Amino acid sequence: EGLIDTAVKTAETGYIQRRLIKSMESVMVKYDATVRNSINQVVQLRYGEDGLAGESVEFQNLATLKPSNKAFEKKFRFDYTNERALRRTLQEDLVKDVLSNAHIQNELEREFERMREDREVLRVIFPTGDSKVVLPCNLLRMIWNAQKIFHINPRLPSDLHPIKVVEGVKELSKKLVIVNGDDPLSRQAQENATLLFN
Amino acid sequence: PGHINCIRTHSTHPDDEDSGPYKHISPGDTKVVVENGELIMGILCKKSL
Amino acid sequence: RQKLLKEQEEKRLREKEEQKKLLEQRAQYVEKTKNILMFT
Amino acid sequence: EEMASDELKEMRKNLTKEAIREHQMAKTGGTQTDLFTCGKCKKKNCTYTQVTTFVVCNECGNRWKFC
Amino acid sequence: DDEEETYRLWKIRKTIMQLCHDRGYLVTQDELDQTLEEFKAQFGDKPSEGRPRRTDLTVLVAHNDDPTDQMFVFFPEEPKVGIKTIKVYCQRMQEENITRALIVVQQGMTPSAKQSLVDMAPKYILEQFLQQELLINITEHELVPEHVVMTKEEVTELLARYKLRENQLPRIQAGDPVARYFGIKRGQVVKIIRPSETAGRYITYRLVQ
Amino acid sequence: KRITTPYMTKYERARVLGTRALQIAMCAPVMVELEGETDPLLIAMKELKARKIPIIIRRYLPDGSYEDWGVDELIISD
Amino acid sequence: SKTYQDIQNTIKKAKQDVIEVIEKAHNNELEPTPGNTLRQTFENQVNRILNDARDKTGSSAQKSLSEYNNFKSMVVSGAKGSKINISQVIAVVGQQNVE
Amino acid sequence: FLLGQSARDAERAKDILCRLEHTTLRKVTANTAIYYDPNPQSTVVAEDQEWVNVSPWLLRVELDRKHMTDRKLTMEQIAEKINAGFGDDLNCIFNDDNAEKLVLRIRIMNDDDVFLRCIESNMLTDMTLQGIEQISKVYMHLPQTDNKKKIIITEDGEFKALQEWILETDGVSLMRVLSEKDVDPVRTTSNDIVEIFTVLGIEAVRKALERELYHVISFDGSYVNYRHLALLCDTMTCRGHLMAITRHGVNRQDTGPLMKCSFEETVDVL
Repeated sequence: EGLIDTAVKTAETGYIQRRLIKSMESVMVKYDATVRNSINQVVQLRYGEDGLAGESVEFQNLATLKPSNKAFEKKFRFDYTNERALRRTLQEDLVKDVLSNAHIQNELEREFERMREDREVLRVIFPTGDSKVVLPCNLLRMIWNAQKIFHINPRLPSDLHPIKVVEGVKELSKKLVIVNGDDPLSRQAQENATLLFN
Repeated sequence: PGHINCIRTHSTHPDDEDSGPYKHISPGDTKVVVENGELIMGILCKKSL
Repeated sequence: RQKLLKEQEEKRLREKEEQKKLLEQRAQYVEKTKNILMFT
Repeated sequence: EEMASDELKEMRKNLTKEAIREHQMAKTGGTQTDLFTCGKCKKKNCTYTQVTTFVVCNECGNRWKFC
Repeated sequence: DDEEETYRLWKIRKTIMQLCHDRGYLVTQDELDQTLEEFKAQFGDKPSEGRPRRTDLTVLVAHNDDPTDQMFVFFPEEPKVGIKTIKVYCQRMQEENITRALIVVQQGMTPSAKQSLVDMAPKYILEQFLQQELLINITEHELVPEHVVMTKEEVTELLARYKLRENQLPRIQAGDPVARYFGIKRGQVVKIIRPSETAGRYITYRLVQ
Repeated sequence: KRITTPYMTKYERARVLGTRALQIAMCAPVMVELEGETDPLLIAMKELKARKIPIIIRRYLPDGSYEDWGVDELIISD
Repeated sequence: SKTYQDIQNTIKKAKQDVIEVIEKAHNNELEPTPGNTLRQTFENQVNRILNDARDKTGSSAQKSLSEYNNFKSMVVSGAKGSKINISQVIAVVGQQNVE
Repeated sequence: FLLGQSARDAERAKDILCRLEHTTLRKVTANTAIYYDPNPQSTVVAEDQEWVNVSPWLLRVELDRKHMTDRKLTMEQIAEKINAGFGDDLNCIFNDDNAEKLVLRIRIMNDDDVFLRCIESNMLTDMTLQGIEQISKVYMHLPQTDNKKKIIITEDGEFKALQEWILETDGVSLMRVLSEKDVDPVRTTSNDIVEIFTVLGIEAVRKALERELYHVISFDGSYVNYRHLALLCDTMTCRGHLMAITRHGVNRQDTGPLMKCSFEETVDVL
């Protein structure tokens, strides 16, 4: 029985593959960053709806997906009231700044609000709470490499003002572009395409 | 080569080990941990190579 | 706190806009029911 | 059915219950255990099947395999 | 049946109201999601040779921005609608400046009727829907993504942005249930928004042809 | 007003290296000091690294337009 | 030489259980499982019993091996083989299904 | 997927399954005997049901009780249907639901011998007492994996998958199924491609095709990047209609004769 099954599979799979290859032999990604066929008919405005090669993509997990409202609040809010916690994590020359300054507090509140909005989007986009998702850059591995290179020693108070993180994240979100162009439609498409990774 | 960093689990890794104590020191020498491209723990198998 | 209050009153304005849309829809339904009646 | 006698009503109820039970589908077999944590629901209840050990979530229903 | 017929009529009406609201015609938030109790209490709940009889529950709704544009929703009683019924409907419509309409036929209209329907097309747009096709609102289905009928200006803007000829965009035949639901016609682009698992959101376009 | 990506695709890099190697093998002047090697492909690779290949790629768009990039203009992937 | 005793005991138990199932089916006690006819449910029960027996035998054989064993080393390294292979080689082959 | 309270308790789901399953006279009938009983009150057979109620021949179509109970039917509706389907040309004298035997009596009032044979044959073969066509039988299986369990975000935040009754059919109607009450009109897919193209729309067909392909490619535990599946789906759903990958679907596209002849129908396309 096993041998017969093997023989028939060897006879059928070849034909299946031939038809598949002959039905999409001309589709390609033109320099306009779009997928078209020999008749120049657009099949996808971006390859794979994202415009990224399948080689440099890794499995990862979405930390802000499927948490519990309370845990999400106490894991991404950066409470700026517990000065003891701030002294433990940040340095003295930063605790006073993050306390006295109100602009920093407003900025952090806005960050948390955007985080909640992204959480809502993720919940309405990935039903069934599937944290496992595929993305280009493995941020956890990058962070680990940074730690091991610069010898972070995660026990001492670090010198990294939260505003630096916020501004850097915004600048990087600006740098990573897929749909070039300042047109309103262009920007809408850029945001949509590079939504999940953001 | 280089300074790689990665974590993997060996084939014969008892599931009820991370939860209990000895998480970071495994009697069965599992939980492959590589830092700065230097093997530290675990036994390499297909899951890691 | 004042910003919260002005947000609340803006929501009140939106509620009043809902009220006006409802009243306009009723004021056109009063005329439209006549056409519905004469149709049969 | 309302006007049917007591014995007839009892027989009809038994027949309906038997038919309802028979219409169902047999549940998938497996060794239920709480040693595996499902990543799709966070629950511990689940069932395993060895043949590669496939894991099926008990409440959440997460499906995975371990080699 | 009586109760089942009343339920079917109510579901049909709810679907029609949802459809008009989707298209853009202004409708009550009340009638948009009215339950069945008020429907019974309104008409009489005796469709079997009683008050809630077809052709009496028709509704006329005007467009949101264009109050001069309306569209009827008829309910002919003939299971096999002929040509005379549609003829009289069109004749009575001609009194008003209305142009669009919607026919709800019990069973499939005779082929001879479709010819007349298309014949009067440029002067009076009217389409047909089987009650079996109206008992459910597809646009809510999980598979069906969110459609958005685009305006000519933005269609031209899109074509000029991508330097792409509209003939090169994807196609979607008018017979598509979604197409007939939105009332789109030939030479008109529909935006599609799908949840992308690898990009969060992905927006595409389809030209009707 | 060029909208093509500012990186050199692997296809373009491969073709440029090959064509420059053929030109060198046909006794064409080099654009970099030779350290004592003879393989035309190696010389082409060195020139690519030094950004001195006298070639400009013409990327055609689906519409019909095109853009002329200079090898010494866009960033080299490898 | 003890794993053999375990395997023989398990196989005898499985044989006895299938014989009892056959007796019940013959005397009309095995009620039809939902969604299946009497023959279908009988076959399903027999197959489940046999598969359970095979799995138990294989688990015993695996737990009876020694670290120096070579089958186990190759299987755990995953180079070539699997646990079912060792189970078939030592404990018992199993059911020979067709179609 | 059941929508109403039936999603929880099987009792109120069995009726839904019965009404979605096609049931016929052959399924509920046990014996069918024709008799040439001259006088209706004569009643060659011993049955005290005709005298109370009051052509020289009749059909005594006795029905089974176990099947009739399982599908939960009544002789009132059966008689109404049998009379209406063949018009006001017969007179079905049903029996009360108290007697042990579920006898009936079909008589014709206004070749005639074979007329009864023909009518009984054509009704027994197909009558549609309760249900729709196509759907032969319906299963009722609880979900064991997340792929079919209901998911609802709890006020606390966790997903907390719920276990609800779900039906598994063996035919394809979809259109008539979604219209039935207590049937979630939002998650009841069809597992068929061409049917969805006539019910939901081209985009829905694309999505369903993607899901089916992913299911059949990941069943064996293998993994295929989603980009390729998406590209294949788009290529199959670019021209609006479902272009088959066969020679009958790719050669119809206006690609080019030199490209069609390579795949197939070399001399024909040229």
